[PDB]
Amino acid sequence: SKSSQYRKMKTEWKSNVYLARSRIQGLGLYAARDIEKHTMVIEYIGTIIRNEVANRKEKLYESQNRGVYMFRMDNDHVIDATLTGGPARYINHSCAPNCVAEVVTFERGHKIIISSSRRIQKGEELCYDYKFDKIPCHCGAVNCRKWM
Ligand SMILES: Nc1ncnc2c1ncn2[C@@H]1O[C@H](CSCC[C@H](N)C(=O)O)[C@@H](O)[C@H]1O
Ligand SMILES: [Zn+2]
Repeated sequence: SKSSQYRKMKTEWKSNVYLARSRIQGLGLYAARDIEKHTMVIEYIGTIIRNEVANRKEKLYESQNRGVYMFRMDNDHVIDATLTGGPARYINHSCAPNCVAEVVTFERGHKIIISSSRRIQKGEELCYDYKFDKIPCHCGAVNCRKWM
C-alpha cells in the first residue's frame, strides 16, 4: 500500500539520506544506508505556487546571481523549496539516474516522492532525471546528453 509506504518513509527518511559535497555539482544528497529497489526515499517538499509567482521569484533571485529550488509540475504550479524546503531539493540531475521523481496521488494528497529505481548502496549520490524541454550536464554518465 502506497499510503503505508508513505507513512513509513515519513518517519524514516532522515536515516535514508545525508547532505554532502556532490560528485556532480555543488551540494548533493547521498544514501545514508543501503536502499532496496523501488523504495520511497524522501519527499520533495515546499510551497505550491502558480508558475507566474515562481517566475517572478526566479527572476528576482537571478538578479543577485542566485538559483532557486523548485520542482516544476504539469498543472502550471511549482513546489517551491527555496525558502521552506527539505533535503530532497539538493538531489541533482543525472542522465543515468538511480532514482525517479514520481507523482503519487492518494488519501493524503498529490505528492512528489523520490524513489529508488535500482538497489542503491550506502554512499552513492542520489539523482533522478530532471526531464528537460541550456547549460552543460555534469552527471558524468556514459550516455550523458551533455546539456540541461
Ligand atoms: N547533472 C547536473 N549537471 C550540472 N548541474 C547540475 C546537475 N544537476 C543539478 N545541477 C545544478 O543543481 C541545480 C538543481 S538544485 C540541486 C542541488 C545543487 N547541486 C546545489 O548544490 O544546490 C540546477 O539548477 C543545476 O545548477
Ligand atoms: Zn548528463
